[PDB]
Amino acid sequence: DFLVHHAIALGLHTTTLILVKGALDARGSKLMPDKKDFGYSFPCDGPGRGGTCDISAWDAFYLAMFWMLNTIG
Amino acid sequence: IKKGSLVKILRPESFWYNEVGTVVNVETSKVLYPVLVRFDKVNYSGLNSTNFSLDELVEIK
Amino acid sequence: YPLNPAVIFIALIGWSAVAAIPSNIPVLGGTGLTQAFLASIQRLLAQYPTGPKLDDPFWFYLIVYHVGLFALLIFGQIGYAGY
Amino acid sequence: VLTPCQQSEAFHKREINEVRTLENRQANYEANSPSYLALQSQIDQVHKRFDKYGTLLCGQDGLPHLITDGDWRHAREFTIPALLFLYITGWIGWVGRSYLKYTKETKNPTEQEIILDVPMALKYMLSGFLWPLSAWQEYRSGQLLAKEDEITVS
Amino acid sequence: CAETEEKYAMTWSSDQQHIFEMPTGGAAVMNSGDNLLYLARKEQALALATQLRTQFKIQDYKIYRIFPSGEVQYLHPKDGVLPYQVNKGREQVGRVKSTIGKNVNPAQVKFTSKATYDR
Amino acid sequence: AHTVKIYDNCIGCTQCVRACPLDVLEMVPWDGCKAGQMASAPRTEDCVGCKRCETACPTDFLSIRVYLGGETTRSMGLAY
Amino acid sequence: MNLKKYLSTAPVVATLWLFLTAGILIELNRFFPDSLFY
Amino acid sequence: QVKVVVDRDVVPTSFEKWAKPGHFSRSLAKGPKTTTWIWNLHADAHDFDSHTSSLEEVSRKIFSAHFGQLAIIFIWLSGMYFHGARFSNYVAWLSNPTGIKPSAQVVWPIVGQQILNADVGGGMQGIQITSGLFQLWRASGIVNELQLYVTALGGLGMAGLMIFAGWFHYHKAAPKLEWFQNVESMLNHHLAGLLGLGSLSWAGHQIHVSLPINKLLDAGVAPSSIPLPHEFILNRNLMAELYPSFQQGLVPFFTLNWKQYSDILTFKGGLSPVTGGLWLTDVAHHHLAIAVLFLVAGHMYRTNWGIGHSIKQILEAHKGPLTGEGHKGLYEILTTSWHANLAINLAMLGSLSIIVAHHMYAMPPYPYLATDYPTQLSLFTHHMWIGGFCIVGAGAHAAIYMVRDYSPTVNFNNVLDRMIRHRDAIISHLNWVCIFLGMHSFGLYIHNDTMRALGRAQDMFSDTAIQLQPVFAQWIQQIHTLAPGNTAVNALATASYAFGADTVTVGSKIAMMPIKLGTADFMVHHIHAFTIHVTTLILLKGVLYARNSRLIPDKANLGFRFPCDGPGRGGTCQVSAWDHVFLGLFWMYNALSIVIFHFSWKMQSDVWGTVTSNGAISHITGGNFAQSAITINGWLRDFLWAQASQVIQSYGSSLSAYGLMFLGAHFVWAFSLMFLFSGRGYWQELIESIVWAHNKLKVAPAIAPRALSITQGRAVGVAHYLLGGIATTWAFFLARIIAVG
Ligand code: CLA
Ligand code: CLA
Ligand code: CLA
Ligand code: CLA
Ligand code: CLA
Ligand SMILES: CC1=C(C/C=C(\C)CCC[C@H](C)CCC[C@H](C)CCCC(C)C)C(=O)c2ccccc2C1=O
Ligand code: SF4
Ligand code: SF4
Ligand code: SF4
Repeated sequence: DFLVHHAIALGLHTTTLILVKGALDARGSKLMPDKKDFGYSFPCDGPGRGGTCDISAWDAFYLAMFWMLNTIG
Repeated sequence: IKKGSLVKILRPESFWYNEVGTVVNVETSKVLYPVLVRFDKVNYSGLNSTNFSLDELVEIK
Repeated sequence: YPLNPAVIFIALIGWSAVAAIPSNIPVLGGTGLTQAFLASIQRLLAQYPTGPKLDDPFWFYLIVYHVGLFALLIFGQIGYAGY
Repeated sequence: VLTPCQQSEAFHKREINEVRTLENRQANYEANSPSYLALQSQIDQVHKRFDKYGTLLCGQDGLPHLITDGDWRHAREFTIPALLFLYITGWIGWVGRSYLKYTKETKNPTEQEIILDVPMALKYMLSGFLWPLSAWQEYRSGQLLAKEDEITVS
Repeated sequence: CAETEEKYAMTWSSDQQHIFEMPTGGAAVMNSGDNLLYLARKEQALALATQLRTQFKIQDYKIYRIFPSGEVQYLHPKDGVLPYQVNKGREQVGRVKSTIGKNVNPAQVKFTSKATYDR
Repeated sequence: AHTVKIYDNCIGCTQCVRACPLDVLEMVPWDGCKAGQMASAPRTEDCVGCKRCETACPTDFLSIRVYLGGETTRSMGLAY
Repeated sequence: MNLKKYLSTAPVVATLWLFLTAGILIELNRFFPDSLFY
Repeated sequence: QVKVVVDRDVVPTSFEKWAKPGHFSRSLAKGPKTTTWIWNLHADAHDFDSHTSSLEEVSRKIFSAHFGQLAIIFIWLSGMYFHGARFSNYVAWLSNPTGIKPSAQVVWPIVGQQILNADVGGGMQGIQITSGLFQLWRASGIVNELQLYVTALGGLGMAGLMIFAGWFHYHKAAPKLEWFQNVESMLNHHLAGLLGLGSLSWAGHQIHVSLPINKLLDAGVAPSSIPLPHEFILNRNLMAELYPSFQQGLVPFFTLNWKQYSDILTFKGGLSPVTGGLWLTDVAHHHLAIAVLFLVAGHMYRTNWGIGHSIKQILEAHKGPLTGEGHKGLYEILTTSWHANLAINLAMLGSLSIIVAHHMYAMPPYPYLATDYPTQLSLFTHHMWIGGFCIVGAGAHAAIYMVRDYSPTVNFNNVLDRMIRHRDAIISHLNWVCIFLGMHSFGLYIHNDTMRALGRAQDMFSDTAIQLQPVFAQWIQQIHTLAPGNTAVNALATASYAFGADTVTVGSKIAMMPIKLGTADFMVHHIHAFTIHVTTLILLKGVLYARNSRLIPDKANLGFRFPCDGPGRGGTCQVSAWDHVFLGLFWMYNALSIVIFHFSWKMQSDVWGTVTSNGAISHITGGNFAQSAITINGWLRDFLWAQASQVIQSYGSSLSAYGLMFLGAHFVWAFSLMFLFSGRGYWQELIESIVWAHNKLKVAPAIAPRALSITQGRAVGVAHYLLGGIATTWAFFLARIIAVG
């Protein structure tokens, strides 16, 4: 019960790290502050400024769905 | 305003928003962004030296 | 590209007769290399569903005959490279 | 139910099981074998291992559980390595912070983190020992924190 | 294909029979005097323009955009001028008054057919 | 079409035009900078939107922004 | 002269130091094995 | 012509440039303004063809780095001979090999891990060897520990000669490019000097060491009455009793009376039923055949004396009409670029390593190798995986040659770029073959899966159902049964017992059994044809589309490790020639995962196991392949679930480290996925949101903490996918068969 319930709280806090991340950095981050202009599920910003794979607010969904299935796992 | 002055920025989209930096160039030739400022740390493009206007340009003492 | 498709049959005598008269006894063919095949096709030719995987002188002298026959007709087309 | 561990029966069954099960490997070698001597020292490392758990709380499994309430009857379980550990990583955190606020003002700060100034590094490595009342005296000075650093839009 | 899609016909001239590389792939013969080249899409053609221009002098070159109704267009060069070189004939379109910092929030563009930068 | 908009950080250092492999961007003489240049994007119907411009745009934050708009034949960049 | 400057880099110091703390734990777990108290 | 032109005192040997990390690249000596300088410090650390375009300075760097590699290999082999000397039970193993399990590494006694010391007999415990070194040493004739200490000492001595060698060839005597592009001499000395004198001198070792010693051990003499290998050469009278052909000397050699050497050298094949390995008479005769045949093979390259070929006049004469120009250009391709040579040599090296794997299960060449099955297993398995990865390096370095060192001027209408003129017709028919083989290699498993699940087992592809007996493999396998009398005329037994006669039982353990291939083995071969064609699809797509695709018509301008082009063209993520190598590593893990899962389960059902009296047979799984390989529930149940029982129940026992390398290697596997699925546009401002928490406390790192780059952030996902996924099968295999074999 101890070690698992800590694992569950790990799942809740990771999954809210992701969701609260790309829900509060949904609008603009210091990588790209243009994010509010592109809508929700825009793909990327290209390789520019280091590379921008999955910057959108849709990524927080896209990754915390893995953490959802894991945590409910 | 002057060259070499340590300047904090007030434009929220710069990488160096609320970080002080040294003024390299001040141009008096009607440029909308005349003040070329470089920094200690570096943004994602590998480029510290950018430029700014006068409203986004706060010196210190 | 196939500029000279002149003859094919010259390979056949070019491959049967170079393997018929050499017997080289203690192998599958106690006779020559091609006599052990042409003798071993007329037993099977008149609509015989036999010839299993243990049929040595037919199946082995299929591949060991055609792998030299193919090569010698291909080299027969190389026999129209000097033209 | 948390029984005291020295009198839990299934705990002593784990004692018999690991001593005897480890002794099943001891039934291969002669009396002067170095392997056999290693299993002598290993049986020592099982009886000492189980007698030195005399004040834990092995429950119904015979496995020594812990307590994290700070009951002061179980402070040697958790809270004493808690204070010890927070001292060690308050050391490490204070050394890292003091070294970075050294090399933030050098000639080439980018070079200073590749190639550590082992002079000034092993200065701070040792000098961060009294970090509770050095962070408490820098925190009253208005120097531990910062203000008006970088942020995104809003 | 040529029945329904735009074939881009890069035309150019040279001085010597050199060897360039196609955007299709593999080397090409490079007729010395004057030669055309029908291509598929524009990035192939201007990638060939960078393929030639970063090597050596290949100028007086431009693709005629063959569109399947029949007529041509003039890409690249447009104005006998190289595009990063400044000619005082190109009229600017595609600018706004300031940076991103004065773009409106998309909750002001919401339920309207505008863009988040139009001001 | 991918709407390419070129803001007023554009100090006219022409890495955009030299970086774009499509000649959608040119340089326009604009007396607002030190170099007197500011890029323009007239032929955004040919614009792929590969954002190779925004890689080589050495402004503070991205004078030239490439908004991913419609997808025509040329803007999808398909060969056939 | 510059050899110590190589011995002051990030991975070399990290191995001469994590080798040392790893030696603290391994030598401190032969001498005091099975330390669940304190 | 041929001469040796070597610069002396080239580079000073100071420690000064060690204090400048990233001295080597002018694009990288700027100093780290970001942490991506750190990782690019290592990925550019061996871009020798990207430091400077000067091929001389590059070629000095690589040719000196080779001696660093051989220095690590001699440190490694000296490690194996010393761990055989000091730590191993090899002298005890040499008494009875079928009883004592081989072990070298004796785990230090700290908390718990002394339980990893497996009581493997020999009066001494320790973790069990599966690398099979002892079987290499009994074949070598190493009798007591002194030759292992001495050969480890010579291993360190050769390691010192390689360190001093590479130091000597970068700094104070380093050759010109005219030395390096002397390729007729390089082949002329590797075909003859390396391989030729290697196999000839090794035939000398086997005849004058291994044949008398492994005749005395074949008689069963303990390693005390065996004399030194040494003591067989001082007098022939200790060998004339063992082989009377040594009494005649070399006189029947020089008189060409080579009938007299039938005692020393023969052509038997098969397996010695006492030792379970090859006859070392056959193996020494074999290395004489490589000796004369390679030493003849060396002398086909004209160097100084106008006798031999050049590569140029060979390649130019193959000017065939369907290629037009012929091979005009490849000698300038393969003597100017190193990545091209690395593509060829890695392809042939890896495929040689797979050939090594097959020829070690089915013709076990070392004595008592097929009697301890883990060494029989993993020496198959390991030479598969380096047998795999080195192919993908081909697909890497044939791509890099197409990106970096390709030149259309020298390479105009030849055999090379005429492929690239129809690379759509290459990749399109690889595409068709991949889908055809995928349907007809895996749809048969979904088919038999459903038909066994729908109850209609008559409609499967079993033995009893619709049979798919592999006709050609059974037929040519029957030709190999009929080898030693018919066509291999002077043979006695077959080429292997994976083909022909009755099995070989050595100490109630089955050395090699005639493998039957029926209607399940068929479908696994079409798996292997399939997953070989997919990696050939990705690694020919990565070379033909390496430079100018019709999607992106400038990849030569972008580079090799570029991530992408952008969201344009609807998105062009993962499009570079590097990215196809990134995918070829996953499909490498697939293709070899099912090569070894085909191995380690057909050869636990159809070869391995024990025998009892009256010649009775008992496999490890007990014939449970052909009724169970045809589905996937039979595959996953009967192999990946049932064979886990000796890995998963391994706690408390000596196999338990594998039970730790089973779980944790799952971990790393799944830990790969975080790098594969996400991207750095998330992690960069997650990290920067943590950089807020450091800027608040003035713990701002001076080297600015970026996320990983895209090609790094996926490369690390491959490199954990393979370490995790490979180490799962590693601990599963060795934890399986040690608990039986
Ligand atoms: C200079 C040392 C130093 C200090 C004082 C801190 C302090 C902090 N970090 Mg941390 N961090 C460091 C180095 C450091 N970090 C390094 C090197 C990394 C990269 C691995 C990280 C990665 C990191 C993450 C990802 C996160 C933090 C967070 C935090 C905060 C919460 C405490 C915590 O869980 O730590 C976290 C500790 C670790 C992740 C591992 C320990 C880091 C190293 C190994 C120990 C320090 C040794 C250092 C190398 C010594 C250098 C100086 C010496 C050579 C002279 C705290 C302010 C968290 C935060 O924002 O909370 C508010 C958070 O999410 N840190
Ligand atoms: C017949 C002579 C001979 C022999 C035996 C070798 C052997 C070797 N060469 Mg080599 N080479 C030769 C002639 C020879 N070469 C000539 C004439 C040229 C010029 C055209 C080259 C050019 C060349 C290059 C460019 C490279 C090699 C490499 C290698 C190594 C391949 C790795 C290997 O198989 O590991 C097996 C290892 C061994 C069998 C160990 C053998 C070492 C012993 C001491 C024999 C070495 C003899 C040595 C040449 C004597 C130096 C003479 C000097 C004192 C005057 C191998 C050691 C590659 C390598 O790894 O670099 C080292 C490599 O990149 N060679
Ligand atoms: C289990 C997961 C899985 C599966 C099934 C596949 C399947 C495939 N991959 Mg693949 N791939 C995977 C994971 C997978 N991949 C992963 C994880 C990676 C990461 C590296 C890749 C990377 C990769 C690359 C890089 C490439 C492929 C390609 C292919 C195709 C090879 C051709 C073939 O086998 O056709 C046969 C199809 C099958 C065996 C799938 C099962 C179909 C059954 C047999 C029949 C149809 C079922 C049913 C009748 C459907 C109708 C009913 C329904 C409508 C209701 C094939 C579709 C290649 C490709 O795209 O072109 C060849 C290619 O180039 N894959
Ligand atoms: C791709 C692999 C594969 C293959 C070979 C088969 C084959 C078969 N399945 Mg099947 N099956 C598969 C995958 C496959 N399945 C999968 C993946 C599923 C689950 C999604 C199923 C589910 C399934 C069910 C549920 C059933 C079958 C059944 C059958 C059998 C009869 C089906 C039939 O009428 O064929 C249809 C064949 C054709 C329409 C002909 C097309 C193919 C021709 C031969 C191609 C020829 C091209 C030619 C060579 C071109 C060159 C010539 C040209 C140049 C002139 C047959 C043995 C049935 C059965 O009872 O089994 C006995 C049945 O009930 N299957
Ligand atoms: C007569 C000398 C001789 C002898 C005694 C051996 C003996 C052996 N070889 Mg062999 N081998 C030889 C010559 C010889 N080889 C030659 C000349 C080659 C190169 C073509 C090879 C290539 C070779 C490979 C690749 C492998 C062996 C292996 C083996 C071992 C397996 C046991 C067996 O049944 O093999 C019997 C050996 C054979 C049937 C090989 C016959 C090769 C003939 C002589 C080639 C003649 C070439 C000639 C130019 C004519 C070409 C045309 C021809 C194909 C019709 C055995 C020790 C295997 C091994 O490593 O064991 C684990 C293995 O994988 N050999
Ligand atoms: C997690 C993750 C990161 C973050 C990884 C971080 C940046 C690296 C963490 C490991 C480094 C090495 C930790 C740094 C620690 C230093 C070595 C110092 C610590 C002290 C000792 C260990 C020496 C990415 O950058 C990334 C990029 C692209 C796709 C996916 C991902 C991704 O999944
Ligand atoms: S890969 Fe991810 S980041 Fe690089 S371009 Fe394609 S999408 Fe943008
Ligand atoms: S915007 Fe950036 S790129 Fe475009 S011109 Fe001005 S500087 Fe050169
Ligand atoms: S959008 Fe893509 S194509 Fe149009 S300019 Fe910017 S980068 Fe070049």
